[PDB]
Amino acid sequence: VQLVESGGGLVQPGGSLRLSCAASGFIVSSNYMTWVRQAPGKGLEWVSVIYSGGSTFYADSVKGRFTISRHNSKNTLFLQMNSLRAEDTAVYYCARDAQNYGMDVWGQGTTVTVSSASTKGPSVFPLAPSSGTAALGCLVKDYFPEPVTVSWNSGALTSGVHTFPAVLQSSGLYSLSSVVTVPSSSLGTQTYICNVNHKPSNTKVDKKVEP
Amino acid sequence: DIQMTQSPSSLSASVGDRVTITCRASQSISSYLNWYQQKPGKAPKLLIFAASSLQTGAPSRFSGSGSGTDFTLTISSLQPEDFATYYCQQSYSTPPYTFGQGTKLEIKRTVAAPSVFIFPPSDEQLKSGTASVVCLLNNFYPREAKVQWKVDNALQSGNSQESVTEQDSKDSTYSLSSTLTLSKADYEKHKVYACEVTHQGLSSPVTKSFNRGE
Amino acid sequence: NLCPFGEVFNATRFASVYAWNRKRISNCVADYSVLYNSASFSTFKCYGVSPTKLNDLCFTNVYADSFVIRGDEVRQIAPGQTGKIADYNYKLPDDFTGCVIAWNSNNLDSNYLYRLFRKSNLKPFERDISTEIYQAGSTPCNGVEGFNCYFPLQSYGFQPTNGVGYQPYRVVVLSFELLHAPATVCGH
Repeated sequence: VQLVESGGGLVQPGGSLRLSCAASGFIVSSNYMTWVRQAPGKGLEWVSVIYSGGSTFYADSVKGRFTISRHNSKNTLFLQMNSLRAEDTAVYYCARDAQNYGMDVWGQGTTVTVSSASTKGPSVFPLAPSSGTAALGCLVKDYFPEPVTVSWNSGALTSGVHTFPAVLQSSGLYSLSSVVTVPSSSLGTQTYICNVNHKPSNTKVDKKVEP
Repeated sequence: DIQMTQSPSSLSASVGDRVTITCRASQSISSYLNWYQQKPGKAPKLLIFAASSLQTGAPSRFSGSGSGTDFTLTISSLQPEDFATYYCQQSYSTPPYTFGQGTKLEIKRTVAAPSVFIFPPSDEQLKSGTASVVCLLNNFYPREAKVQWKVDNALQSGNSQESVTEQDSKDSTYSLSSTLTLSKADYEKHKVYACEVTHQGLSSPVTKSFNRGE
Repeated sequence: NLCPFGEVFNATRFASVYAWNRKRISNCVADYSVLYNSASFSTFKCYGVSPTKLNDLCFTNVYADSFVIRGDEVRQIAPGQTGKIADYNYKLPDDFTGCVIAWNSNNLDSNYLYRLFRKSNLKPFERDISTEIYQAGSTPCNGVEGFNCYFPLQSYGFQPTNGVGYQPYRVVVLSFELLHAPATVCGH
């Protein structure tokens, strides 16, 4: 009893994309099948629904650009995303709506990113300590697309590390920082290096952070 | 057109507690209310349908109650796996779908005031023409804090961005960063950069600052 | 021999939309302006005809169908619409010649059900009373309500304090057929 989604990716504004959802424990043509999305840090908004008898309905922010549809042959639900806008960036879910009995089979979620940015490796800057406990960190500025991972001293420093979620700037690029607290007494003795890895750009940076 | 209002946006509670979340509807929807759980990075699970029926596979500690406009999801003993976000759905006029805005369950914990550090721009960065100034608020609880940037005592607005961690697996505290982004040309036009933090565990605001070139 | 429009409009009990009532009207005279000039209906749109000429026309048979429905659902009682009521409860043909009359019914109707589950859309003037448990999977349901196994009718929760959109409305659909047979319903 499962829904398997697929077909998300990066596209650029005004582009096109096609999401697919394959069903195991029920018949898609016998059911209300709904498409629901969730933007970064927001709630679940409705997108599209197909009725068992064929009728389709759409969220007002979406009419005339998306198409819900289905092939009976495969229990597969489809969403055709045309004229994409950055607006539409979110995780998309299919779900079977049993109405009174609730939305009971949900997809894993597939991620749809709409942006005109170019993939760019970050510039790593030092967040240098200052003049009992002392904080230092790195600033991972101006990168795209999303996945960036940060470690310290190739892994041998985990206590007091906080790597923050990324923020999306007006430029369409992400920033984040990771910070760490250490004894002030160690400041000049122990070397603190941060290790940044942005895989979409094949970037790997080590940056020493020193008073 | 049928608007859902989840009532505590954030509810902090402890393992073992009887936690009651509420939901609220714009119209009497009888008992056509559903209830959902979503852990971060995962998809939603249906817990309770028809206001009070328990979904199969839902644990026994989950119970629904309500008719009309007011509803309740109740957990009788919170287990660690239940810290998550709970959404309600109406199923009364459903071709336009509406969900509640969420209630997040945090871990209750004693108040902790934050450690505040301000970081000047690197000289590396200034070569590129851009100056970003960082303020850390480290290991505090409750999540609610206010950060105010002052440049030469001029409150800033619209040139700030901030990010917050999830509750720490060991402290149960939060940590926050704020980044004040401006041009090298403007940066060098001003001397005192400052960070004013307000928080429930601080008696008065704490202000960390630096003087450009010192 | 006046037509019993009274017995359908001013009736005490109306039917749920899924099991709508049909009154056939035959061998009588019909003032269609005791109805149009009343200012007591909120919706009264006519499709194959114009109410002014209705007292100047004769029809082989007239059918009056009646039911209750939500205010936001009266919009579906038109030709060419979709939605849960149009699809699974009461369907008007694309080539419809008749009149659709509704009025707000909160004072009398604030039980009524509608069909939520069907595998295919209803044909025009089809009436499905079936209460078979609905099969949403490949497993048979066996009168048993559970997973993939849903009761097909759900209740309008008609509650007086809701906005007009979710309040009960009473509807009469007047269907006007001309056949190659002696007309029996003559407006005059």
